[PDB]
Order: sequence, then C-alpha cells, then structure tokens
Amino acid sequence: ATLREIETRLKSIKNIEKITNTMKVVASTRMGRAQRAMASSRAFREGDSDFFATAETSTPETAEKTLIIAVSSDKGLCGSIHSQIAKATRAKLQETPNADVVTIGDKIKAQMLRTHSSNVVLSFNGVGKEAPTFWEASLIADEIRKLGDYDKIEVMYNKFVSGVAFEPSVFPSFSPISIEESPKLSEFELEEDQAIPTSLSQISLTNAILNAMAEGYASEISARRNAMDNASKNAGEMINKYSILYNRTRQAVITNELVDIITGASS
Amino acid sequence: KVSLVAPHQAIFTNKEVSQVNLPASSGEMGVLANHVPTVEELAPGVVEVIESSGTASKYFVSGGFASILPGSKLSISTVEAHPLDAFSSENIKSLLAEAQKNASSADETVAAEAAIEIEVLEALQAAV
Amino acid sequence: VSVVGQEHYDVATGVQQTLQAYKSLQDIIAILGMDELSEQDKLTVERARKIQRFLSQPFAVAEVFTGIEGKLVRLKDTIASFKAVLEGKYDHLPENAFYMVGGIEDVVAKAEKIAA
Amino acid sequence: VSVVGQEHYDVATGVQQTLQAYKSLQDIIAILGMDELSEQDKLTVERARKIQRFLSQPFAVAEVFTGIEGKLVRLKDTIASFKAVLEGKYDHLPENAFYMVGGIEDVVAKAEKIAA
Amino acid sequence: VSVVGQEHYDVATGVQQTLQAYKSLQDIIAILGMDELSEQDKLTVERARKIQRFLSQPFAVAEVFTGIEGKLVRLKDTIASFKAVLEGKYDHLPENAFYMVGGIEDVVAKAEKIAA
Amino acid sequence: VRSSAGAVRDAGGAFGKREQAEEERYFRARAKEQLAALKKHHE
Amino acid sequence: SSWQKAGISFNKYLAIAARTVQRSLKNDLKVAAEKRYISDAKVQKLEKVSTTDLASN
Amino acid sequence: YVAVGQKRSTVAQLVQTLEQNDAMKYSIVVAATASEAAPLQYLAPFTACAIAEWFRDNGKHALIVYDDLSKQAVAYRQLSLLLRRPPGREAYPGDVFYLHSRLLERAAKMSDANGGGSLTALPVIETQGGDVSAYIPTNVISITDGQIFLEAELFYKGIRPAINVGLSVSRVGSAAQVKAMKQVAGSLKLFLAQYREVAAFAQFGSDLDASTKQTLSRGERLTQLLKQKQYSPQASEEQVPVIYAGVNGFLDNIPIERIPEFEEQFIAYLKANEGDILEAIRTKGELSSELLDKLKSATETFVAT
Amino acid sequence: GSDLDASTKQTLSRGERLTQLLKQKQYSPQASEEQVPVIYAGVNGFLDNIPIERIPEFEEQFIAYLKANEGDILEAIRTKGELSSELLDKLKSATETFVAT
Repeated sequence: ATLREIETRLKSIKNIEKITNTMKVVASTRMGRAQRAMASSRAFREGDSDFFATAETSTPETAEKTLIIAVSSDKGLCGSIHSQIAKATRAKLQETPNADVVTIGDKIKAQMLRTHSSNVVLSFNGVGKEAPTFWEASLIADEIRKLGDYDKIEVMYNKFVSGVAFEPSVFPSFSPISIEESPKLSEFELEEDQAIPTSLSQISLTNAILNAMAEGYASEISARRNAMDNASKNAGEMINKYSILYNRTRQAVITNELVDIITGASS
Repeated sequence: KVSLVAPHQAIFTNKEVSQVNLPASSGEMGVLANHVPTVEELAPGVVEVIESSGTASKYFVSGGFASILPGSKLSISTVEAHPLDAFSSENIKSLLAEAQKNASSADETVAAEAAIEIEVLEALQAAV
Repeated sequence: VSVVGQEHYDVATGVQQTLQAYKSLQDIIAILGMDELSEQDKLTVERARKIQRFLSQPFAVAEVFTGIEGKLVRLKDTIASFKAVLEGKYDHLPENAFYMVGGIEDVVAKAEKIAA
Repeated sequence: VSVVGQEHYDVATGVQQTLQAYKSLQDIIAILGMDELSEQDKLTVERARKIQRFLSQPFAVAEVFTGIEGKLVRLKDTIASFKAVLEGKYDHLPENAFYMVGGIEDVVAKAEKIAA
Repeated sequence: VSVVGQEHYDVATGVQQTLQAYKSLQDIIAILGMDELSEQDKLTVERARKIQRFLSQPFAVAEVFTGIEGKLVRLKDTIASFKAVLEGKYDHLPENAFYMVGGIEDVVAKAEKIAA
Repeated sequence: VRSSAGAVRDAGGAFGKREQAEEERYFRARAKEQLAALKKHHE
Repeated sequence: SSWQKAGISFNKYLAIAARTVQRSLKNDLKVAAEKRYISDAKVQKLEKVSTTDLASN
Repeated sequence: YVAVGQKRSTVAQLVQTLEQNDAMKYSIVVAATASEAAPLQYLAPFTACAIAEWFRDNGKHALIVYDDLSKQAVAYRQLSLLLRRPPGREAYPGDVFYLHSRLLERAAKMSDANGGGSLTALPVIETQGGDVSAYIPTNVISITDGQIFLEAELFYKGIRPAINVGLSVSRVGSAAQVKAMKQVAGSLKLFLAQYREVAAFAQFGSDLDASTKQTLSRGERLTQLLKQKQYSPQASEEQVPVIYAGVNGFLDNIPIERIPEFEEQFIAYLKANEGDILEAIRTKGELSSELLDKLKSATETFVAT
Repeated sequence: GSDLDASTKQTLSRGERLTQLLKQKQYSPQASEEQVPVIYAGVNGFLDNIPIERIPEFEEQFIAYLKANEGDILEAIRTKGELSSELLDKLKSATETFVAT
C-alpha cells in the first residue's frame, strides 16, 4: 500500500479496461454479420423440414439407449455460455444415463467429463473460432460413429431468444426407421426404388447441425458482449477507488518526508 | 406463389410468382398455379421461374428438394442458386476436362465422385 | 497439534487454506466474474463463502443490535461442524442458512424453515 | 550506426522493437487468450521468447550455482546469430535449445541432443 | 426552489434529467442503432439534441470567430423558451434551428427562414 | 495518455501470475511437437 | 444416381454438388464462397476418458 | 546551450559534434559541470540568460537551452540548506517556484519599439519514471507556454524521436508558423487524433469496416513519415511536400515497410524535376492556387513506380 | 480448465508430493542419512505412485525399515558423506521393493 504498489495496480487496471472496451466494440461489429447468417438458417430450416410437420414424425420406444450431441464452442470469456449448456444436458440424462454424448467443443467437454466421463463417446475441437458453414455440419454427421442406429437423437445447443440474453434449447432428429413410419408419410410422391427414407433422415441431421451452430454462435457472441461490457464497467469502478487511495497516499508521503527533514534540522 | 429459399439467401421468399420450371429428380417439370403436392427431390439443372410474362431467371441450381405444399406453395429448397451469367465459359471447360481424366483411374470414392461431376458439367455447358 | 489434538489441527489448516485461495483470486471474480473459473476453483469459492459466515456467531451482549439470540458453541461442537462442511456433507444447503448461527445443529434447522 | 556499423545498428533496433511489442501483446492474452492473435502476432510471440533466452549465457564465475561450463561469445558471432533468428532461419527450433547456450554453434548442437 | 422560485426550479430539473439520460444512452445507440427503441425513448432522444444546442448562444465579443450576432438573453426569456420545448410546442422544428440562437423569438425566426 | 507498456506482468498479482502461466503452458505444448518432428526427419 | 450404394446420403450428395458447381463457374465470383468448403474439426472417438485416432479432414 | 549538472565527458562530446557541422561559430556554450561548487551550478541559469539577452535587445534573435532544469533546482537547494534556512516540499526552499519563473520570463519577444528581437528558452525537465505531475515537473510546465513530452516506451518501438502527440501541445498554435506548412498541418491534426483513440483495433484486422480500415492505413503512414534520424534536420520546403502526400491519399497505396525508402526517393526526385515548386514554397512561405495543382500532378506521376 | 499435456502429468504429480515430504513438524529435526533417502525417492519418480494423504506415513515407514534391515546403507551415508557407484545401486533397489508394502 505504498507509492510503488499503488502505481503498479492502477496501471495494470487501466490496461484491462482498454482491452475490455475494445473487445466490446469488436463484438458489436461481429454480431451484425452473424445476424444475417442466423436469419438465413432459420428460414431454410422451416422449408426443408416442413415435410416432417405435415407427416407427424415422432419417435417411440428406445433402441440401444440413444445419442446426444452438445454443440458449443472451444473458447471462454462468454459469461454463462458453457455453464448453461452443461446444466441442460445433465438434467435430461437422469432418466437415461446409458446414452452416448458427442461434445462439439472444448468448453462442453470439460464440464461433462467431471460428471459423466464414461458417457462421452465423441469429442470435436476447433469449431468455435470462425463462423459455421455447410462443410463443418456435413463432415461431423457422416463421421458420428453410426448415428443411424439410435432411436432418439437430440442436439443440445443455445438458442438466442433475444439480442441480449439466450436460453438452452433442444431439437430432436429422427432416424431412418422413424421417417418412414410416420402418419402421413405416404401423402407425397416418393420413389420406393431409390433411397427416400434413409436419405431424408440423414439429411435432417446435417441441416439441424448447421442451424444449431449458427444459433449457438450468435448467442455466444451476444453473451460475450454483455460480459465484456460488465468487465469494462467493473474496471472503471475499481480504477476510481484506486485513484482516491493513490491521491491520499501521495499527500501523506509528502507530509511524512517533510516532517523527517524538519525534525532533524531543528535538533 | 413460390418459396425458393436456399441455405444462405432467399430468392423467392414472398409469394409473388406464377410459373416455376425447375428441374426435379425425374424430368424437367414445371409448377403452374395450384399444383398437386409432389415433394420430390431436385437434381442439378436449370431452375427458370417464369414470373408472369417472360421475366424468367435462369438459376443454375445444383440440386435439392422441390417441396410442394397443398396450399399452392412451391418451396424449392436447393443448396446453390447462381445465374447463367455467373459462370465463365473458359473456366467451365477446365473443370470438365479434369473430371473426365480422373474418372476410372483410381479407387475408393475417387471414381464415383468424378462420374457424377462430369454429368452435371455437361448439362450446364449445353444450356449457355 | 500437541495442545488441541490432531483432529483440531487438521480442521484449522483446511479452513484457512480455502479462504486464502478465494481471497487471492478476488481480482478475477470482481472483474471477469465467477464464470471464468474452472471446475476445481468453482467448488472452492462456494465453500469459502459458507465457512466465513458460519464462524460469525451472535453474541449475547449484541442481542439488541442483531435481533437474534446469543449462541455459545463449545470447542467439540465447533470442530465437528467445520469438518463436515468441508467434506461435502453440507454442499446442498444455502449460504444464508449458516450466517449468524451456532454449530451443525443450528445450520440444519435454519435451512428447513427457509424452504417451507 | 557510425560506431558499430550499419549491419550492427539494424540488429539492435530490430531486437528492441520485437521485445517491446511483446509486452503489449502479453496483456491481451491474459484476458482474451491466444484466439485474438493472428498469423503475425503468433510468430512474434515465439520469436521473442527465444531471443530473450539466447542472450543469457553461463558465466565462468557462476559455475557453482548453474552447474554447466562457462561460454564466451565474441562480438562477430553474437551479431550473426541474432540476425539469422530474426529473419526466419531458426523458426523450427525450440526455445530450450537457445537457453543457457553460446552463439549460433551451441544452439544447433543443443537441439539435436535434446530430441534423442 | 427557495431562491429561484418554483417556476425556475421545475425548468432546471427537467432539462438536467433529459441531458443525463441522453448521455448515459450514448453507448447503447452506437451498438444497436437509433431505430431499435421504444416510443418514449425515440421522442426523448430527438428533443435532447436540440436542447443541447439551444443553450449555446453566440456572445458579443465572439462575433469575429463564428459570424453570428451577439445574443443577450435575460432570465425571464431563458426560462420561457426551455419550458415550451419540453412540453411539445417545438417538436416539429429542426435540430439546426436552435443552434447559435438565444431566446424563444430567435428559434421561430431561424426555423422559418432555413427552408424558405 | 498514461504509460502502460507491460504493466500486467510488472505488478505481480493475480493478472501477472496468470499471464506467465499461460505463456509457459503454450510454449511447453509446442516444444513437444517440434522435438518429435525433428527426430523423424533425421532418419 | 447410384450414391445410395456407398456411404453418402442426401446430405453428402448436396454438399459435393454445391462445392463442385462453384469451382466450375466464374473464378472472379468466388467472393465469400471458399470458406464454405473447408473446415478444421477433428472428430475423436472417445471410449471409457481416453480416445482413439483423431480423424479430421 | 547551458550545460548544467552534466559531467566533464558530456560537455566535450557535444562541443565537438557542433564544430564539425559548422554550428559552433554562432552558439554560446556555458560550461557548468557538477564537480564545482553549488554556487556555480545554481547561477548557471542567470549567467547564461544575461549573455543571450544582448542579441534580443539589439535586433537579433537568441535561443537558450537550459540543460537541464532538474539539475538547476538541486544546486539552489544545496546552498540554502547550509545557510541555516527552513526547508519546504521535497527538501526545497520557499522560493522554489520563483527561482524558475524569474529566469524563464525574461526570454520573451519584444515589440517594434524596443528593437524587434526575441529569445527562446528550451528548458529540459528530467522526470523520474514518467510522472509529469511531480514537484519540480509541475512548476516548470505551468510557467512555460508549452511542453514536449518524451516517453521511454515509444522510443523502443520505432518512433525517432519519441514525441507523444496526445501529451505535447503549444500555447501559440498556428500563429507562429509558416503559411505553407499550416495548410498541411490542419488536416493532419484531425487524422492523427482519430487514429490514436482507435489504435486498439489494430490487433483484429479481420473485423475492420470501411471507415476503420481507412483510418488505420492513413494513420500508420503519417507517423512513420515524420520519424527522422539523428542529426538529420529538414527544411520547410522538404517537409511540406512529404506531409501533403500522406494527408491527401498518395501514400496509402504503398506498404508500411516501404515508408522509409519513399521519403528519400521523393525528396531527391523533386530537386531535379520540379525544382521550381520547392523554391517557391520557401521564399514566399505560402501556397496559392497554382502551387496546389502543380504539387498534385508531380506526386501522382511518381507514385506509379 | 486445461486437462491435456500428457508429458506434464509426471512433473505435476511429483511436485505436490515433494513439497509435503519436505515439510517437517516442530522440534523434529532429521539427520543427513534420513534426508538423503527421502529426497531420492521423490526426485526419481518413486513417490509418484503413492497417495498425497499418505506422504506423512511414508516418511516414518521408510526410515524405520532402513534401520533394522538394510542398516549398512544408512551408516555409509553419514560417515562418508557421499554416494559412489555401489551406494547408488543399493539405494535404488531398496526403495523400489519397499513401495509394495
């Protein structure tokens, strides 16, 4: 609490406030470009998956446990991004702990290993840096280690309900045995010779993975802007309190040094 | 009334169309007013949607699924949708020559991928 | 350990080690937040807050300023309550159930009345 | 540049600019991480760590505290080794090969012995 | 209110509340735009821009630097012009009609001569 | 305005200790990949 | 076609046809389009918390 | 030059460098080392100001350089402490602020009725660790009409010399400058101030917009073009042509590493091809309509190679 | 949050056991013969397979077994004050066999 210790703490807190303010301004520019990709993925999901709503496609009994896919990111500094995704998948795994988990990020794989390390069957790293595209969703669906041999296939992600907060939603994916066993599945002119049931079921997994990755990246970028604004605001309050302590210590150091020279010269 | 929306941008979006001669999985079919509900897949052809008069846009679609709803709604969901003027004739000949030499020359999925790419490149070059 | 015993010496070293780790990491929890910690640092921050409020007991002379009764915990009851909270037996309780209380008996009665 | 020459003046200015730029980039990695660094910022952080350990040589009088033998580098050998590392000729080597070494000859012998 | 009266105290509190809300909302307008607001927030942001330029009148000694004439507003004319702009009587006027002007009579003559 | 050229590592508190541990962990992981690739190229 | 005999379905056939049509068109119209055909995710099949070969590409 | 507080080797090295470049024939040297008494070093500021005041009272100009201001304050406090006197702040006497303000107020510009002379005072304030709000640093900055700050962090990056634009300012403004250099300095002041506040976005170049990329490219070329070497001063005609090419947009197409080679190539080609434009800017000291059109055509033809 | 670095797992586990073994109690000084056997088992990796809570009990059990069985190795480190080739081979074999009870 001297003059040298107060100067090092005030200079280090000022550099953290400038980095937090610059990161919040850069997050606002990236949110505008990510909003266009999220709007195109939401409109394409309502048209490509429109045949499943008119045919009433649903699952029934469990066949060899199930399959879970937790879509997230690999970096931090985004607030409660990794905590909300891990809490939603742990609540649904209580009634079926024998199902496999496929983590698509370093942040979701670290929290899931401390509670259910044996349930993790797949781990994907390097997807939270750049923006998602169709090449990243199509490569993870084809190498999911037999993804068509499960009755239920959930996709745990984070849905951005607003432009400030978010919530962890889930979307189910039907298999090849559940797409052809719908109620109004024979209403459309589908060819029985070629692959129509297995092709439409595998195409829904790659389409839902692209929509969950686009919505999860927009929710993580929006949550990172609120965390950067809160860190910059908290740094300003700490710099104001440190400036009042440094001003009182500077005046006390001048009075203590002048009293020592006046006492020695008067004796 | 068409809803040709891709996975990156929307072309038709709102219902403001009449005819849509898009290539499906079978042949070169064309949606009229209130067509039957045929939710068939789309192949790599030319998706020319005739808007009222002769204002058809030659959109070279790479394939997808032309979903037809029962309420006179045609949702031609494809992967890519580029115009005919966005493909140069010089670069189109180089891709067809490389795919023909690589076909029936290796194994695994190298010969299977080269055979499907040679058929889509020959149909787009003849419709220029 | 030669005056208070081996049981009281281990409880004093474990409670002081948890409070020192949370105080040194106060620069990251007040700036970045509590979500920037890992899995091991998150459990130590929650146990340090409940252990600091459990040691503050209401005195008998300060009954007019606090409003609660005076609690006088013994030496054997204070060592058994601190060892059970640091092992994971009181992690499901809230942080307000141990503030201004006695030993292990007063912490269990305050959590049941607040949840009703 | 008029006392040590034009070649020695460029090596001293280039080493001081890389060491000063690494201090500003290190503050952003403690709050944001290594994801904010691009291709030019990633190569500058690795070159700054190897240049700081290459200038530290073992003295002859400090052999009882370090354990290794004393090395003495000349003036011509020190300017040639610093200019080659800043251009991109020793980018594939590790940071442990230049720590507690001599000139450019001792840095190449320490990298081959540590990999065996 | 006991030194300037009840009329002057109400006009000073209303102008200070609108300027303080517009200054704190400057960080949210640059990241979310100007059209992503409510009905009450859009009307208060438009009146705050014209009120900040209406209080900056041109002095008599600064006529060689700005080119405008010197305006000497009294105490009764300044309180009547600020109360009419906060009630909605000058909501249809432009933002540039109040800049470099003083009094309620100068804002009506500058707004009618700017367009025609 | 104020000088802050390397004020995080010069303090020695919570931010100073975390900056040195993050740089040492990244340099240790990259040294293992460079040492394994250099031994395989010499034989 | 005959893509059902291999390990490619409707999702793999649509991605291969869209990437091949973009490279065969105009070379100057490849703005904001080359990033949709490459990735860097490594799928590591975990078992018991060890894993096997980290397959990518 | 009034060397006060320096050693014996520092005074001999500075006088030998000025004689080799023909600069010691009209420059007074006040030798005052620290090896003498406290009365000789404290009176070095008053003795040097009296000899330089003879040129300003006759019809000539003078320029005093009190190097340094921190060494003069230590010599005055040493003689007062031994004369049985009371001290004050930072072990100084009561007349600490009056000792530096009396010697700096004599270097002023006279009117036409006194002779028309002037005198410049260049006092160097040696700070401790960059703190400009100390005891002897705040007294010399409040009495002078401007201060040039020098940080130790910008000198190791590449700025020669390290002169902070956001901390150094002049109280005279553009009233004591040439009319030719004032036209290019007006637009460069607004571009340098906007690039300093937005300099934190340089680490994330993949998220730059249209307005952010134009300010970062123009701000980096303007700061590197003003960096000069030691003992290499430029005239008013050579500095007006280099500042006009960076403020208009003729230096944005060049790279950042080629900023050093473009300063010597543009100055040498302008002295052999367009010598009439450089000689007219120094004699008249201003720029009319004919000088602006000729300078823009010569810079555009030389930027294509 | 980092849980990788397989090569750094041996150095991190050995550092925690070495700090607890060197911490002695009050009025409990050790000689040169008992401190040389405890520092060799923690620096060579022999104490990495033991637990962290059993670091206090392992110091008393190792010193008691070296005073009744292999008493010649403890007396040579205190009289000569060094360890040559014969003393290094006998100390490494006795520390590995004593780890399995």
